[PDB]
Amino acid sequence: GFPELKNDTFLRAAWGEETDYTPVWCMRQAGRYLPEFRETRAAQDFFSTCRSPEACCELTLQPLRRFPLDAAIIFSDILVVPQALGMEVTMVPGKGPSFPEPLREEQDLERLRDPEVVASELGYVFQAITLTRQRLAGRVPLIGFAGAPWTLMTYMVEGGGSSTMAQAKRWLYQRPQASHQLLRILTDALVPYLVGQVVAGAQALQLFESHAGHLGPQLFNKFALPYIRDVAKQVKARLREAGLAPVPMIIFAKDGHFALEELAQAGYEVVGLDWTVAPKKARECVGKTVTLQGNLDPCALYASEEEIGQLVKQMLDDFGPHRYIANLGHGLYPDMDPEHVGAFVDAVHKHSRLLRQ
Amino acid sequence: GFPELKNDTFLRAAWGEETDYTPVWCMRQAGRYLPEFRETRAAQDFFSTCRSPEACCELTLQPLRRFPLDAAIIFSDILVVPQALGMEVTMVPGKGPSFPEPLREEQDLERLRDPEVVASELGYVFQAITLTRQRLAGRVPLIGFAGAPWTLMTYMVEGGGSSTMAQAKRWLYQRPQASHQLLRILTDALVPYLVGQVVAGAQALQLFESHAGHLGPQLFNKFALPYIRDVAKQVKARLREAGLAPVPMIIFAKDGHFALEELAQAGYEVVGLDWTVAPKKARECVGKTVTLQGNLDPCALYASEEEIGQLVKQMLDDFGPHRYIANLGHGLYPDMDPEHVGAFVDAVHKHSRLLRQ
Repeated sequence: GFPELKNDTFLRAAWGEETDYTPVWCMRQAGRYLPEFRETRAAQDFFSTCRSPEACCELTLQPLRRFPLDAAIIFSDILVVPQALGMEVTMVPGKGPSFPEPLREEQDLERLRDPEVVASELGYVFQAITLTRQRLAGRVPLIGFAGAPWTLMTYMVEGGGSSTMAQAKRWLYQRPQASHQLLRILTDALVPYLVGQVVAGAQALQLFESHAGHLGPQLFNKFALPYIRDVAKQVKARLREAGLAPVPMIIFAKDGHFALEELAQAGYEVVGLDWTVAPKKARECVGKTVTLQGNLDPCALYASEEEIGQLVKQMLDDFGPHRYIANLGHGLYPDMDPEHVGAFVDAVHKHSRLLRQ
Repeated sequence: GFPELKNDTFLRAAWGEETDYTPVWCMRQAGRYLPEFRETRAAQDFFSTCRSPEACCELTLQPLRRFPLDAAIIFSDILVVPQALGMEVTMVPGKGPSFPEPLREEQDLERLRDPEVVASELGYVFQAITLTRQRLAGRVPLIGFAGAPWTLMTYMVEGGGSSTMAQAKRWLYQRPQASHQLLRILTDALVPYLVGQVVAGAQALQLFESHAGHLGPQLFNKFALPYIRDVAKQVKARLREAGLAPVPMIIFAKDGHFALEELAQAGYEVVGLDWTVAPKKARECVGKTVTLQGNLDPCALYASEEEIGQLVKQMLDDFGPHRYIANLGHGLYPDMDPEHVGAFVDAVHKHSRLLRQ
């Protein structure tokens, strides 16, 4: 019941197919760097914005009116999941996200909802997705998303961001069983949520393991990787059983250089990269099968439009014209210039075509 | 004029020689995890502690009374250099280091001292070094240290820590010339400071590029690597001209997985590693010449003493018995248990001997 997709370059690249140019989108393309985003967000408090389908739809569409991006990503927040699990969150503008009552001991898991009921608590996200898919009218694909189990665990235990994740890693080392219990609750809530996002209209899904870097290989393979593999396996299985077509799935492990090899075998069509991994080395690590996404340093956007063009040209030369979706190595920062974001988008389109003809 | 060194295992490993066991030390071994450190530090404000030779000497010796560490590192702070350069710093316990008036525009470089006069401003550090070298009475080598140019630049421009280094990276992209000017001022101040540390008694030097990870390969090679190479070249040159023996130099680029290959050719005897780089991959990157230092996840110390022993055994199996100095992948955290630090030290000694016999 949705408009037929007109530009599917993003999906074709995600599946590994040859395309006429490299598709490009930007993490946080709906963000504070756009004045219109700030104005729309000023209408209510953060989570009240996430709960209004029209407001999410509007924020999602704003970057598309400025730039010819090849995908839209639904406006929402990864913290909606721990909130639907029963945790109270606050988004204080100066600080960032906060859980005044973080999980600290094993007994604290008792206050969480059964993960099976989370998707019903997240109906507002499904509404925003259906609405935006209708309003996009098939212009480009709509990407749905959620935080990965370990990363969500970090927010729940730390109560917000952290430079070391010492409290959450302390849980991995001192409370391994409780840790697995929590990661499994998170996985069991994420699967039906992600499946519901596709049922509502999402055409691709991205799992954000933004806090992967704090773990080295060993802890990552024990506590992050199994759940990352499970999410993809179970989402595809449920979509099949429901009669729907699976969608391409992207795993983004920020600062996860050490896990690229396992990630390329984790059941995701696309492996997203941060800007610290040289494209050619990433290609060696992942192989010739998966599609890579990324990975320009977001701060490169502070350089002139002309320099941005050169940096993009070099990035595309390293990735090559196959199995690649362009994006930054992390989300856009609040003080970046919309014109520089436009320069980024245009350079990818221009240089990827030159690189094929 | 100093006591002859009794245990030189650390220096022999640093130079790449075979030793009977693997020497081990810990970044922040003089730190808040020790109750005696907190008590000694409570006597005065942070920088007043750094300025008292006896207080620095005492803090340096405290961990050695608890554990048979193979090296001592002088108690000081990397921020003493920008302070001697003319910047006002404050060490507020709740927050951390702070420069209320950070460098933000190019003209702000005019308030800094000529780097040639910095070493005279840092005479108190030379005094603490001479004093501790005397009091150690040759028990183990004394390591001197400083922050690397890029990392010091980050504190000067950001005014403290940051999860993105967006202001400092904005300087790299928008003010490249001013950036090089500042990095060169920092290099020109670090060289005579590090040379003075050895003249005062330091037997090894470690340069802490703690904020390397925010840069990817390209920016790192343009702005961090040249100055890192220059520091080692010029320090060795000045020591030679002065009639002194150069000392082994360690370059520690935290989150610098992408630069290991260049770092191994940067003129340092030892390349320190964070815990995210698997030891075997680090060995492939650096080659068979340089000594590696590291790299246990500091949070591993939250595990039981018995688990710490196994994790250490595995770490040593990966590094192998040659060209290796054991250490954590970053400094000890304030809430770690001194007994677990002892367990770490003992496991390295025990397992490295088993691995040779």
